Amino acid sequence: KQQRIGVIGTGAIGGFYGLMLAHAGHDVHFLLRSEFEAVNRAGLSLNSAVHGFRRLAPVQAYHSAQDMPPCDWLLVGAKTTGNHELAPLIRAAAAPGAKVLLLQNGLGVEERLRPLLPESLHLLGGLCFICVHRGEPGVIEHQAYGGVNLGYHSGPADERRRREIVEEGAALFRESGLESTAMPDLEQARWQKLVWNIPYNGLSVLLKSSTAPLMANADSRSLIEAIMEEVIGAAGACGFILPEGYADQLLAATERMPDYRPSMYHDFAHGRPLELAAIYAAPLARAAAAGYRMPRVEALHQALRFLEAQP
Amino acid sequence: QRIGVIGTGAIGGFYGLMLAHAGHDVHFLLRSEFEAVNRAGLSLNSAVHGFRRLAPVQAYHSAQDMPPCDWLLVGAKTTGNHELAPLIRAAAAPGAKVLLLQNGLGVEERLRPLLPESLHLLGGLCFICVHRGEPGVIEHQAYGGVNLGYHSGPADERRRREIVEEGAALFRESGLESTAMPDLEQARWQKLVWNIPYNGLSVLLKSSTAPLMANADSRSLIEAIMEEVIGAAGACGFILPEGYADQLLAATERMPDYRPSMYHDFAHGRPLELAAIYAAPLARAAAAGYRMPRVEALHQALRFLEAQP
Repeated sequence: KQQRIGVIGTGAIGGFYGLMLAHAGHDVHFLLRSEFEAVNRAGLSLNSAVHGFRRLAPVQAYHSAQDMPPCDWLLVGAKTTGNHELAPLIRAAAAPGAKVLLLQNGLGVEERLRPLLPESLHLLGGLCFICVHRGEPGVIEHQAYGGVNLGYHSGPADERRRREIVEEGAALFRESGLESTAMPDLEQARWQKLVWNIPYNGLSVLLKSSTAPLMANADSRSLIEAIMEEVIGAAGACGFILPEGYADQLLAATERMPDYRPSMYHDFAHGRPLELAAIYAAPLARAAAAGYRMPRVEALHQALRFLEAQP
Repeated sequence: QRIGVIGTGAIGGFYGLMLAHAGHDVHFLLRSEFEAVNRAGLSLNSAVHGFRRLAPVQAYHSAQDMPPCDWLLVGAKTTGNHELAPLIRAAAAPGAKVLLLQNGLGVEERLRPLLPESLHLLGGLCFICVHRGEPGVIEHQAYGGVNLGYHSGPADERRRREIVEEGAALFRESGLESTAMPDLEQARWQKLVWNIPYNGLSVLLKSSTAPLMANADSRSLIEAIMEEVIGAAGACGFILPEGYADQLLAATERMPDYRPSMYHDFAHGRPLELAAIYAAPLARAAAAGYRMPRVEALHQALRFLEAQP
């Protein structure tokens, strides 16, 4: 054990990164909200096209955060919908001055969790470009990618120490065989990830499709691109100019990608609440504050809200 | 005068029967359910006008068999208008009036090169909830009014107002609300404010009018789409009535749960009327330098859904 790592919320994201870190020799402890008794006896298994089959058995699984030991890094892989009840779990599992890394999508996530996080804890964001989902209980299906873009949000660190901490988190993933990048601007990096999540998550639910049919059809492809330009323009209006041709890079990488159902697709099929607040409502309100309209995203958001309310 | 119904669908059947029930001489052309009508007749189940039956009914299997008609009502889906052109020509009398009881934009101009220039081409915008039930049975749930406008033909401006008013009198004397519109293109834009949101969202959200109006998010979406259509119409010079969006929303609130034309078409595998209802007003708005992002996105999603198995 070089670093003790706690995983708050052990879904596909939390289980994957926690297992990859554990396979690198770190002491990883998994907090299970919904899957404890299954995962505890079965273990954690990884079906990965990138890294091959991996397994962690037995798992250091816990059903209550108080049972967990003080960890140096807390990785939150849970959905942003349960972030309001996250603070007592993090505080219960955190070693003094622990680093909290939200492996979560959307916008404004860290800012909404900080009020109830002790000032002595560092708060970081991690934007995961990864194709992963839950198969059988305790089994993790990894189809592609896995890179993590880390950014610092808040905490007791000065500017030099902030860069060192982000670099430290990136080294954890890199030594685990995962690509990872220290980002200089977490909020800019969150806008960059929205360019993929906003069209693909919502259209996969709305059109009940996956990435390959969405990219194959010419009309859905133009719709994705127009939505991407809305997010790019909303980011620009709020002060963040994204890389040139960023939409083309996302479109090109998604074509090469295997057929993938986004996490929101799985959420809707399993009846789980969709991450509309972080992925849609928050960027819509930020753009509205800057006087920038996102008509397709706003309509896509209204449709998803309708679909979630329908029987 | 003599009235022919080219394609006795839900629209043509309803308006043909109402005209015939008022004493007019109506001649129905049946293309795919001639067998059932030519015995039992045509029956109407109307929550407004009640139960009416036409028996016997002047039914024809071929447009060649029909007598020359002075009025030709066309109520079929716009996708088959090209195939319908020989039918209209065969049943048309000299100087006949062709009334396209069809939705969308640019419908008459796309049919005009296939019709003789001696014929008058009119548009009829039907604010009506109607669908085919049993063979020979027309189910009418609400409304039924027709707004008539002149498109093309040999008539001068004075003769154009007389012909539109003559057609409006046909329907009004049959017990239907009907208005003569001075601008057919403006009249088509105002009907698009309903068809564009309700027809597409009913397919996209797999919903009908009542659940779309009961949910606040779908209602906000419909209103935003309506404002895009109102803005695109104004960008092309046509000022729509004040509070027109709230007007349509109010009439949709009162009417019973309705599955639009496009919903039934998508469910039964029929090709959707995307060209006339979405592609044409989008291209017309683009030429006027006005964007309709929600309508464009809606059109793209519908085309995707149509291409899916």
